[PDB]
Amino acid sequence: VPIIYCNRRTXKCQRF
Repeated sequence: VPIIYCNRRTXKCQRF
């Protein structure tokens, strides 16, 4: 159930 994701290395907090 993918909702949102905010990786530190990717620095992307938008979608899963």
